[PDB]
Formats: sequence, C-alpha cells, structure tokens
Amino acid sequence: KESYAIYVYKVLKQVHPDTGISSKAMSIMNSFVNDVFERIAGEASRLAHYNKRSTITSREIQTAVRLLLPGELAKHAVSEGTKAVTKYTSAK
Amino acid sequence: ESYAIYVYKVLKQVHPDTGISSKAMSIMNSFVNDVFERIAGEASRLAHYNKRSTITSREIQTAVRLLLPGELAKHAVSEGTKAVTKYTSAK
Amino acid sequence: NIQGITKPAIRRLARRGGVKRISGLIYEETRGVLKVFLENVIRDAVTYTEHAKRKTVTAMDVVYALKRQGRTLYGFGG
Amino acid sequence: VLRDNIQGITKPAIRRLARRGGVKRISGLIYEETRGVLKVFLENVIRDAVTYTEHAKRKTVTAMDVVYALKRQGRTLYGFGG
Amino acid sequence: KPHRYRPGTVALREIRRYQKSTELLIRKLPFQRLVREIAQDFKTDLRFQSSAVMALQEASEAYLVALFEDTNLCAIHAKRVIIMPKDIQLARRIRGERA
Amino acid sequence: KPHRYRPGTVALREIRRYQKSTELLIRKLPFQRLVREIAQDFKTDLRFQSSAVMALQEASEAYLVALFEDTNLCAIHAKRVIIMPKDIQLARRIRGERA
Amino acid sequence: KTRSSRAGLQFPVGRVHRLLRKGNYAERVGAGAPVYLAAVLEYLTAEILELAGNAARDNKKTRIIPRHLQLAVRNDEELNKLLGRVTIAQGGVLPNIQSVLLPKK
Amino acid sequence: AKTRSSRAGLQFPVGRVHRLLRKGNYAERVGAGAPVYLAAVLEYLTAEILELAGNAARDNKKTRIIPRHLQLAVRNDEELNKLLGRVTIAQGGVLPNIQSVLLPKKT
DNA sequence: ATCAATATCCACCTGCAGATTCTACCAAAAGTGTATTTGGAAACTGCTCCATCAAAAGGCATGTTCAGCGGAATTCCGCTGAACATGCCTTTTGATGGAGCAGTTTCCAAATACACTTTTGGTAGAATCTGCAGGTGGATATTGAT
DNA sequence: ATCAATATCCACCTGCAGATTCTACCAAAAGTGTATTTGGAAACTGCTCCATCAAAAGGCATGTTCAGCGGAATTCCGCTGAACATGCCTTTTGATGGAGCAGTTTCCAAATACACTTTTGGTAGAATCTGCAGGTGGATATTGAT
Repeated sequence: KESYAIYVYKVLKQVHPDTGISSKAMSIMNSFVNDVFERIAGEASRLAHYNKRSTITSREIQTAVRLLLPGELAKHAVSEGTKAVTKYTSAK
Repeated sequence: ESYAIYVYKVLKQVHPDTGISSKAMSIMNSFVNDVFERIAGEASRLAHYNKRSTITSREIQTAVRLLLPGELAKHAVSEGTKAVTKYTSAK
Repeated sequence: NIQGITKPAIRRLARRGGVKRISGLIYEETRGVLKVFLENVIRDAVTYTEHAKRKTVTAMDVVYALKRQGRTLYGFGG
Repeated sequence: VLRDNIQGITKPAIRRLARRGGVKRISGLIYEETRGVLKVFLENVIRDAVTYTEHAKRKTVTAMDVVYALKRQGRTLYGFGG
Repeated sequence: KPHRYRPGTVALREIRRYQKSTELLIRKLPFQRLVREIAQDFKTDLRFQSSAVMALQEASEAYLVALFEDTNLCAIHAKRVIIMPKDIQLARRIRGERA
Repeated sequence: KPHRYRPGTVALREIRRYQKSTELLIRKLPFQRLVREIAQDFKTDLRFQSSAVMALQEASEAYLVALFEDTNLCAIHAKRVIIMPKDIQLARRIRGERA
Repeated sequence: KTRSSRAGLQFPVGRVHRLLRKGNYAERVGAGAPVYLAAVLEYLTAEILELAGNAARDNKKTRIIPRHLQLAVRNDEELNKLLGRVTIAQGGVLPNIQSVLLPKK
Repeated sequence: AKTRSSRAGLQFPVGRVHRLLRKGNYAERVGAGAPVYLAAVLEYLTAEILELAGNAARDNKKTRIIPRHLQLAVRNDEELNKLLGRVTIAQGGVLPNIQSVLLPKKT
C-alpha cells in the first residue's frame, strides 16, 4: 500500500525543519492529498469530455485547478504547475 | 443524439393520448442523461474500490441500490434484473 | 444595473416563496445575494468558455457550472 | 440480543456534545430529539457502508466501507484510509 | 367611494397568484445587463447565447424563490411575519453559504 | 453560606473546556453496541474492524457538534438561549434533511 | 434484431453500451450492464411521465409541459428526493402558504 | 537517469501521479504535462497546510504536529477552510467560539 | 346583518404558435461474424485481527433536592410597511447586417505499445530514541456573597 | 469595593508509547529507447444567431395615509442547572481460538479487436394540423364599510 508519506515528510522538513508529525496526522495528510488528487482529476476528466477531447493535458489540469480552488490558492497553484511544466519541458 | 424518441415511445405506453411539449421533452432528456451519469459514476467507483476492471450489471445494480430511494430502488432493480434475464434467454 | 432588479420584481419572487409581509431593508439584502450567486456561477461558466477557446458563453457553459455549484438545471442539457 | 442501545447515548454525553457545539442552555426535550437524529444518521451511513460490504462479498464491514459511504453522503472523513 | 383592501389580503392574493404561474418574475433586459456586467469582470468582450442568459435567470429566480422559503421559515421561527435581513442571514448560514 | 456557582457559569467553563479538546465525547462501548444494533437490524452476521466503528463515531459526533451550533444560532435567532427541539428541527429543515 | 428487443425494451441498449465505454467508467463493460442500465432508465422515465400525464389531466390539459413535470416530482416523496437538487426550468413551485400566515379566521 | 520529479524541480513523485492518472481512468490518454502539473499543485497545497499547521503546533508549544493542529490551520484560513468545507478531520475538534449573547455581565 | 365594490370562476370561442405528419438522404450506428486475449472466479491456504471471556478499579452516569432565572403571556405604543391611484421612462417586439461558432481538411508533435535495465520506496523486524502526557504544587485569576 | 472559595495557569518532571532509524530484500516502479499511430491544433469558410436599433408596449416610481406589526416592559412559574451521594458499567490489560480477509496459482467464460454489412436515428425543407392561451361575458364568492 503506497502512500504520499515520505514526500509529505520531505515538504514538511522544508517549511518547518524542526517540526514532526504524528501518524494520525500523516494519515489525515495522506487523505488530504488523495482527496484533492481525485477532485482535480475529476474536474479534468469531465472538462475533457465536455469538449470531446480524449486526452487530459496540463491545460485541462490547470482549468480544473481554477474551477476547484478559491481565489488566492488557485492563483498560486497555477504558478507552481506552470513553473514545473516549464522546467520539465526546458529540460531535455 | 437525444433520448427524445425513446421518451416519446415510453410515454405512449403510459399515456397514449397524452403529448409532450418541447421544453418538457428537453427536461426529460436532461433527466435521462442525469441519472445515466449518476448511476454510471457510482458503478465506476464501486469497481475501483474492489480493484475490478469491468462494470457489470452487478455494479449497475449495487449502484442503483445506492442511488434510488427504497421503493423506487426496488422496482428499478426488478425492471433491470428482468431485462438481463430476458436478454440472456435468446439467440 | 444591480438596481435594475426592482422592488416589484423582488417582491414577486418573495411571494412565490410564500412571503406575506416584506421588510424595507430586504430589497438591498436581496440584490447582494443575487450578486454573489451570479458571480460565483458566471465565473465558473466563463472558465468553461475560455477553456474551450470561445468568445461566447453558451447555455451548456452555464449548465455545466451550475452542476458543479450543485444547482443542476434541466432544460438546456441535463 | 441487542436492544434499546440508543439509550446508550446518555444525557451527560449529549450535553458534552452541545457544549463543544457552544450551546449554553439545554431544553429537557433535546436529549430524546437528539437520539432520534443520531439514529437516522447512523442508519443512513451504515446502510451504504453495508451495501459496499456485501458488494465486496465480505462479512466484515471495513473502515473503507464507512469512508466510502460517508463520501457518498457528503460527509468526507480524513483519517481512516481517506 | 372610499374602498380599501387590508394589508395582507392583497399579499395572500399575490402569493396564490404567483405560486400558480411559472413565468420568470424579473425583467429580462435589466437582468441580462446585470449578467453581462458581472461577467465583464472575469473576461472582456463576451457574448451570450440567448439560452445561456435564460438558464442563468431560470437558475437565479429559482434559487431566490427557495431562499425566500427558508427565510419566511426563519422569520416565523422568531414569531414574526415580516422577513428581515437577519432572516436571510440565518438561512444562508445554516445552508453553508456563509460561515 | 457554602459557595455556589450561578447557572451558566459552569456551562461556559464546559464550552471552553470541551471546545478546547478533541476527544470523543460518547462512551465508546455503548456506541459500538448501537452501531452493531443498527447494522444488524439491516443485515445479520456482520463483523466490524475497530477502525470502522471509530470512523462512524468520528463522523457522528462531528455531525452532532455541527448540528448543535446551527441549533444554537436558530435559538439565538428567536431571542432565546435555551435550545429546543424546534430549533434542531428548523436547522435540519434549512439544511435540507427534512425540508 | 436489436438488443433492446432481445431485452424487450423501448430504450437504446446499443447506445447505452456505447455511452458506457466512451464515458471512461471502466476498462471494460459487460454485456448486461447496458441492458440492465437501459432497463433502469426506461422505468424511471415511465414513472415520471406516468405521474406527469396525470398532472396534465388534472389540469384539463392533454400535453405535458414543464409545470406538469415539476408538480409530478415534488408531489412524490421518492422522486422528489431523487431530484432533490434539481431545478426544472419553467416548473414554478407547489402552492403552499404557511399556516400561521393565513387570515385570522 | 534522473527522475521526472527532479527534472520538473519537484518533491512529489511525478511518475506515480502520471501512473494513478492512468489507473483512475479519467480519459483515454494522459499527456506528460498533466502529471508534472498535478504533482506540483499537490505539493504546493500540502506545503501551505503544513506551514499553517506547523505554526499551530508552535503556538500550542508542541513539536509534533497532530490532527488538532491540522484542524486549527484549516479552520483559521478562509481558503483551506472553503477547500475543505465538507471534510471532517478526525480528532481535530472545533475552533473555540462562544456566541456573544452567551457571555455574562453588561458592557 | 346589510349593500357595494371587486375578485374570481366557468363556458364558450378562436387564431397561431408550436406540435405533427411525409419524405428523401445517409453517415454514424448497431448488428453479425471470426480470432485472440484476459479479467477474475475458483480453489487451496497462510495469517491478520476479530469476537470474546476474565476481572478489577474508578471514572462517571444516575437520581435527588432546591432556587434561580429564563421563557411565555400580555399590554402598550411608536413606526413603518402596504394599499392606491398617478403618469412616463424603460422594457419588449419584430427587423437586419455580420461576427464567431461549428464543419472539413491537412499533417505533425506527441502519445501509445513494447523490450530491457535500473532505481526505490514499501517493509519485516531490531533496537534506540524522544516528545509529551499525566502527575504535582503553587502562583494567578475569576466568582460570588456581602 | 473587600474578601473567601475555586478554578485556571503553568513551569518543572520523566516514565513510556509511539516515532525516528536502520540493514536489506526487491517486485514493482520508474526510466531508457526505438517503432507506430494519431489526436487535435491550425488555417479557410459557410452560415447561423447574436448585438444593435427603432417602434409600439406596458410595467414601475412615487407621495399619502394609516392599519397593524414588532419590541420594550412587567410578570408569575416552572423547569433547568449546580451540588452531592452512591455505586455501576465502562475502560484497561491480556490471552486466544479461529473466522474470514487476502495472497498465489489455475484457467475458460467472456470481453476485446477489426472486418463486412445492414438499419436507423438526426437533419432538413415543405406542408398540414391542433392544444390552448388569452378574450368575452355573466354569475357568484370574497372582502370591507356600516
């Protein structure tokens, strides 16, 4: 059974280097990631259907992130993702 | 495409001298498409929970039980189970 | 434009809702709500418009947004 | 045989809940009304939870069963496998 | 001759009237304007199918008519008959639309 | 002569107390039974992972606590401080549980 | 002969099946699912039209319009629960005035 | 042979995500952009909530973040609060909040 | 109870907008047929964790008494909705150029599908590590009686 | 306001469960590298239907006046909340047989993947048909004034 734990723990260390996390909380965190994960892929999924497109791209992903997340969160979310895409693209 | 004609057919078995307005048919179409999406989605999820690759009538049934109110559900199960039976008994 | 939504009109809605006696300060309270509703819904419809590379919000664009809002509407797709 | 377990939700218990809910004063009738409301909640979730269980042809209601049934009813729980 | 109707006789009459009809109760032109105005704040130079505006209104009025239903209930719960803002306020809060 | 706290002085302390913790406020065993009773009078011969019974409890109190807040507001709306069934009922009606 | 008939149904079993796979719901789709589902779409349909046709009659009307569908739905406990979050354009509302608001007889 | 995660400048597992996207059957195909973008969004979000939780832990003089901290963080931020307005964080409790009219005295 | 003014129905009437019947065209469906593949049931079974009996100790639920205070009933009165006839300014209706929303074609960047090789993140299980829970005492409020 | 009774605060204290930390096997992931396929952007276009506009339509803004609604104020009353005694049922800690979830190999019924073929449902342009919406009228129920 996979889990986003080690990655949560990494991100955790970056923001608050000396703070730990109980297992119960890491579970709540794993639940959080999977929750949002499905939610976005869902909006992405339908969006694609509504347009008779068979592939989910960074463009659907992005629209979903906009439909899904509130003001400030969405704004910043797009950046990070665009950022990553750009860096992933310009690297090969 | 649109369920309209099938709707109209079903309508006649029920009320043979009753007709329907376009705006109503449109609503009926919206109704069919809705339920279709809701039942399908539940079934889809169901399969995933059980790590299954196929959506069988098994899913459609459970889905229905989860989606429709008791009595409504009961009949819906019946109607459905009947079709599969009828269908399976034929060439 | 917001005041374009008139007292008589608002009063009418309220009566369809079975409201018998209406306070004066309700008309402005009403408009505000109606505004947040449209904002929340149009925003999502328009997003559908743009994702589709269009310049015209379509009835389906609104249908889709409303569903996401949990305000499923029958009669314009559904 | 299991019976009247709904009375297992004591007056003390219901009071503590209302306290966390920020309630200061409580009507004597609140306790039974509440038991009723709780019962309908538990009924609704268990049913779906158990529908999921039978479908999986299992005999043990799992925590996922309960988490799936809760999301179905828009009461998503983080902490038990999602 | 001096003839008048008492407060409410006209109301209840209006209630029965409108609860029977299904027509939209807001004037379309003013509505459509407000719609576009709101829209323009999300994306410039847009167009609307005659139908998109119709859905929006149909959805709008519907939402309201129902919110007035819960408000009258809130007004009544407080042993009143005049719906006030705090009644709308309370309904939207329990609806999860506020806090 | 002996010290005596006025009504609601303890209540506030309890609100502050309970609002400060996160422990489940219902006897664990009695809850497991109720769960087993209900489950059973729906399907016999069923078993429960301890975590399932806990997820239900977590869900259930989370629900009741939130419902009590709504109730509290509904009462306050009526200019009272003592919540009553009618308050719980108004809340559930607006919430869309018995509309 | 069409599957609809083999299943004795008025609805399009072939279409439903098509929509199921093309809807990305699963990797595969059994043969009965679309039959079953079509069977279930048909029945729910008949149900509404039934109650809806009745409303028409009870209005001295022979053609079903939106109102007749709205009335038929919010009057049936079950259907009403199912469409509990659906707006039927041009449906209006059920006639209802709070008791406490009726003239003081 | 770097990983796509590193190639994207990420902490979350780009490959894993692109993988789940397939097994979740959301569309016939999934372009290489989606997973990169989605892992980023996922990562960004966990950071935002961990930042906020981490402070709550600190505020309550604790070192290890526990569910309550997660709860305090979410209910205190407008946005994470909306993003999760229908999520129940187990063992989180509620935010301390007493209605005014329930307090004593007069002033 | 008695008019007087309206609001409200019921029955009949008809023009036309929108439902309907008729037809030829046909591309996307839907069905039939053949060959190949595979999801997942079946069966043997290791092994997790569930139901359960045991028992002791105290944290708590139960039940009583009693007074304090909150809610309901009532009277009072200032204030604001609402009914109403008044008079035009905004909405509605049917007519018209033209802007995009869709239909068709082209063809390449990008996504399968598949063979191998390499990196790793779950993990059985060891042993060591460490925040904080739960206990204690004393300094600091917060209450309530006077 | 002064003081007595109580609760909240809180920093120190340390056994200890739950968390950090390996050593390592590794089936599964993830990554590398052709070979093959194609989904959908991009450019060009016909044609709806949408933004615009003048004209005939018709609902809203407006000031008066007063009925009546809602809150402030004053009560008896009863039911809720502290406080307290008593003692039961839950919680705590284990051990335990074994039900049944879950892993692995076995394998065919059923689903997939074109291919060839026959039907059918949507689109279109014409013509013909008809449920019912408003309009009229005259009867009567409703409401309000006395």
